[PDB]
Amino acid sequence: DLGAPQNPNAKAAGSRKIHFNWLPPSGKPMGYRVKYWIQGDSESEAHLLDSKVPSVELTNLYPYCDYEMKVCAYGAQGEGPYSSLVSCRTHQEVPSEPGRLAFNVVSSTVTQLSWAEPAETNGEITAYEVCYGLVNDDNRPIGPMKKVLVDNPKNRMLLIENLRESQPYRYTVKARNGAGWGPEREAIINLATQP
Amino acid sequence: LGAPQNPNAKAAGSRKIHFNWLPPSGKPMGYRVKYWIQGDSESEAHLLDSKVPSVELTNLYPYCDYEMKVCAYGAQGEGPYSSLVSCRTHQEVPSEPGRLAFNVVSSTVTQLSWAEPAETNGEITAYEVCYGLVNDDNRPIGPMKKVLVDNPKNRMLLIENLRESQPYRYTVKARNGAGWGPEREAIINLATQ
Ligand SMILES: C[As](C)(=O)[O-]
Ligand SMILES: C[As](C)(=O)[O-]
Repeated sequence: DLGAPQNPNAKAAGSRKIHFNWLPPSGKPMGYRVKYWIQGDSESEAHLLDSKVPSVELTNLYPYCDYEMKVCAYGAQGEGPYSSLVSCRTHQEVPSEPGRLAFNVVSSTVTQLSWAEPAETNGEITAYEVCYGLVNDDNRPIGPMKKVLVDNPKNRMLLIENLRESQPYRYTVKARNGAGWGPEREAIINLATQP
Repeated sequence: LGAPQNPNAKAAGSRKIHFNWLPPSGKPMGYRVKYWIQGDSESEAHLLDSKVPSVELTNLYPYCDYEMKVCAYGAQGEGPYSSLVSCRTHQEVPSEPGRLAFNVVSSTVTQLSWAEPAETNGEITAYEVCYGLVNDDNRPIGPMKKVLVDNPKNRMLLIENLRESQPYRYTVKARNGAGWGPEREAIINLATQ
């Protein structure tokens, strides 16, 4: 009957998706059935898609994730054999917010700021940026921000000194990966009113 | 420092929104954008910083309404926020329907049902049921019968004239504005269900 689709080819295309194409098999295929799954998963966790043309876009995938996939053809007699297996990884996406900020009071003018890695890295985190400045009683910034680039992603703690005694400050931490910077995690803190 | 004016959002690509505005009056050093899923507390808002009067909101939910606003910050701190703008993300194909449920009626008849996809990712307008004979290896061995369901609310179908004691593969998939999603499958033989 129908032969196996030939030259299966895949490539990341856009956000959370993969363009998977192949060469129609000898004979008269009426369509194609694609099976794909996260690399490492049992085919029991595979997803099934149909297509009338020799290509298909796999969507709603996880970012920076490895996928495996194969395709077979079907016609009047039934389904033919599956093509060989191809693998492909999805593009990165900016990380989510870092974990909630934690503060240790070293003195009336110094604090240690720490944070957990974002719940969703969506890639490989290469840095963090800490920003902070004075805010009024309504928590509104009233002066320029101070920014510190953290080059070592494992160093999720920063000592901040020379802070104005008994004044509230707004602190934020944002993370970067291959796709760029993500949203910021925020906290309003006054070292004088901390436990 | 004034408030950025003429803010406007536009769905741009998958799970994304292009939000832009006009630089305010004064000397803005950058901008803070606040956005959240419409209907949720601003307490659930996400915060982005940008040096240019434009930003790409990503990792959003498909077919979801979002509200947003932006402010500029400078030597004296933050200026007031812009007016609020709303925008809805594009649709994505639905996930697969719920696991297929069969209630055998006769040796040649069965009722088939399924739940709505966990992730509709849009407004489902139809489902397609497909079924046919399979061999020992669960490989389709013949023609595939197809029933189009135009009313998304009718997620139950009565199937008749099935060959006695023969295994069949059943699949159901959903369609919304973005197209057809993946299919939910099941191989069943009424003689041994
Ligand atoms: C370092 As300062 C601008 O709080 O004097
Ligand atoms: C309705 As038949 C093709 O199983 O005889």
